[PDB]
Amino acid sequence: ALQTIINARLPGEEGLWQIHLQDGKISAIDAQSGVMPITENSLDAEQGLVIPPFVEPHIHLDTTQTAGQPNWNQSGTLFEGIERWAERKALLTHDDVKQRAWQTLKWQIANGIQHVRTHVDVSDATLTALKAMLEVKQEVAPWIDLQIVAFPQEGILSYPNGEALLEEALRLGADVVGAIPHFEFTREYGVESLHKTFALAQKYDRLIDVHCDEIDDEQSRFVETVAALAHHEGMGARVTASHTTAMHSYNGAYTSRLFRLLKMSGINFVANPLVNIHLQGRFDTYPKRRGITRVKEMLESGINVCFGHDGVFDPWYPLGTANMLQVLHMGLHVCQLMGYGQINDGLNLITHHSARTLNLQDYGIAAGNSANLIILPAENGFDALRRQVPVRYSVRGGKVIASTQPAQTTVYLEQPEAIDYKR
Amino acid sequence: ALQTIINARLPGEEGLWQIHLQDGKISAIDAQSGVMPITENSLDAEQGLVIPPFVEPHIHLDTTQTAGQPNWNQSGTLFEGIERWAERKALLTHDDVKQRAWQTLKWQIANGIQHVRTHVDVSDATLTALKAMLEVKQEVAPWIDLQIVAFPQEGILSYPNGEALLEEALRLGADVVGAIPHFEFTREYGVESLHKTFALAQKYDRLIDVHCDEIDDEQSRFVETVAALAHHEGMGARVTASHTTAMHSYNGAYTSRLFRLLKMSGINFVANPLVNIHLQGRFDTYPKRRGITRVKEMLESGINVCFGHDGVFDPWYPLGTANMLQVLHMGLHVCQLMGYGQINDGLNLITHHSARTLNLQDYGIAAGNSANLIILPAENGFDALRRQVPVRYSVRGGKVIASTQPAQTTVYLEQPEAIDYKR
Ligand SMILES: [Fe+3]
Ligand SMILES: [Fe+3]
Ligand SMILES: [Mg+2]
Ligand SMILES: [Mg+2]
Repeated sequence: ALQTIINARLPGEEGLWQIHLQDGKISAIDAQSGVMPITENSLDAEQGLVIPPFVEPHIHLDTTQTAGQPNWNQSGTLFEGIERWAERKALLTHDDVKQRAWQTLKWQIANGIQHVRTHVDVSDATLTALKAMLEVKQEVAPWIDLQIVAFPQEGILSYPNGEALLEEALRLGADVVGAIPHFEFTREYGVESLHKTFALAQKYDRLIDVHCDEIDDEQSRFVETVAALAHHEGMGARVTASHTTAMHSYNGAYTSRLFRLLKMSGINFVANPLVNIHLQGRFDTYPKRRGITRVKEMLESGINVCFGHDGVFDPWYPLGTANMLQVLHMGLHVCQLMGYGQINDGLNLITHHSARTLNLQDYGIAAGNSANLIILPAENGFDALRRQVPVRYSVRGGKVIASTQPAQTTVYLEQPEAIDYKR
Repeated sequence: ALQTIINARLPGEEGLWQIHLQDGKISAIDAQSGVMPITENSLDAEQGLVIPPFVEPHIHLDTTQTAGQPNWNQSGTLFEGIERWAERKALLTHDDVKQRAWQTLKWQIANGIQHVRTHVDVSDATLTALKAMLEVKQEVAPWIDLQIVAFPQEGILSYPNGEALLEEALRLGADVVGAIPHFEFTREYGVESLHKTFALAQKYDRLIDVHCDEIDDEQSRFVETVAALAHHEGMGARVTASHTTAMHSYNGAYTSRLFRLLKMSGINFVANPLVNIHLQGRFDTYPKRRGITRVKEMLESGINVCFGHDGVFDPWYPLGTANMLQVLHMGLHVCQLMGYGQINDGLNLITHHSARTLNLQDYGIAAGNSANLIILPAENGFDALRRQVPVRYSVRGGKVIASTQPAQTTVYLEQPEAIDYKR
């Protein structure tokens, strides 16, 4: 079994490092003064970057892989997506959900993602997708720690037996309580739904992840209730507000007042760049707003924010290969986090910040932690992002669970020349 | 030498096709009723997509590869970019320009780009970068047909001897006359600069490519003069308006009136998604506009529009690997061209539409044309875009000038499994 990871670069650290492994855990981390020779039981990072696993804090594995079945969304609109999904009703079965979820999960494993939080629609009396996902969670456990959010897609108070179904999902094992206040019939139902969500989270000792203010409505401010209730219960770490795209449209004065509460509350924020740029701003003509939450300001204020892919190859987001560096690339551009350091530190948005969002207790390259880490064939975060590098090796429990042999490009000039896109 | 390309898929066509080659040209194109066997002198597209070469209609090879030299742009702003570039003055020499231009050109060759239009700053009495680029043009000719735009970066009327230098650049061989009306001191200088630009283009029989209205100013309407002068001279095909980001902020009534002229004029438009999303909207707080020109509406109106990378690894755009599918990916998202067909037809924005913009006379998979084509290991444009596939083979004059052996990804579950990110 692997005993050491050598010649590793670490974000924010100078030089090369050696990571000693023992019994599936990291036993020690020592600096090197030069390049170490490879040997049996040693995985050579070859001066590449070693980081804890990529994390997917927000994805919908119950709808993934269905784009084009039976028809494609030609307009690319949310409205048509709903219609196209409805046309696939007959195919939505236990086995179908498991098959599609597993397909995307395999892409995630290949992409060095070892932690995934999937929302699952529980506005379904049969709870078909949930029962399927609970089995998938057990099956994929050796490679990915999957969290399931009981997501009341049609509302808690605005859907028949919505609250009862949400609680049933928790009784069946869902890890996180979801909500969607801006989709409830009224602002009052929205606020009330959050009180019910928090009550359930405290009753069952579960995390919370709200689809919060995902709308270009400057009056959608459910985020303040999410943060206030978290602060009141002293449970910020266990709470997440997903999307908050409405924040992109708030006036600056309210946002400034709100930020004090956001920081004090300690709650987490998830932005989903690929989907947000696609679905937001659809009611604008020109100019058209970007519609992503205030990521840059959150980072400047020390508020934990991270990036999710949200949808993969489905009616609402037709693209994706479940690649976090791709999600990061889009987020850095749309959020204008384009300074060298901002780009280089970008990896935090798809690693450490996301681990905090999932309230992970065993994450990071540190002595005592499980030997879960990935190797990127790049010098630093900037380089990894610029070249959209694959994951050379993914290690879990001290064992390699995925590897990618990089593409080899050659140009035939007066003589053949290898091209690696580095200067 | 290669005599045939077999098992090729073609955009907009059903089935597989065989492309016969002779004397460096395409002699015939025949449909296949099934898969053909490989053989000596046959390049197997393996049911991948075959298209004419990718095109880079707008890049600055004189500034490429300088990011971080001597210091990095930490804010990521245009302002700091100017300062960082100024700090590298001592390194700007003939050989330096040639070295950096060639580095990016090699990345472009590796990425199946056989046609490139580079702007070169001619607001320099020594015309250092231009003299260097003219040599590069000759040197890279076997692999890339390079067009040079004499770009008066500091203005024609607003810079000492600006007009004389612009004309000198044409007398030295620049292929295209550039301008930048919104950067001139006054609106009047802006309009006058365009009359001078058109007069020079007609005097020397050159193309025109104006950095046009690249500013979030709803009053920057130099595009109407570019189109009107083109229509008056009956030279629309030879004219291009780059950027036109101001159009993102125009009221709809003026835009509707303007579009009639744009269509009648026949001029070309270049949008630069990666840079536009980064540099535009910088004076907005929240909400923040996207700042890309009206690509979707242009396509719906039959106005030729295409995508350029603009900057690669420089003070103003720190990222990039000169990859057109990456540029396309950003453009489809920001312009909300996310319907299945819109994404699939996206390849036109980086192939045929760009060829028209460069006024290319030998481009396309058609009998009689030079055997210049590339092979993508994908089923169609949608698939190529979604998976960000590399160029498997680039063929020029019937000879392979670049090839990429795809990355190989494996996940180790109960058994090893190859992952290709296809469902
Ligand atoms: Fe979601
Ligand atoms: Fe430019
Ligand atoms: Mg959603
Ligand atoms: Mg520019």
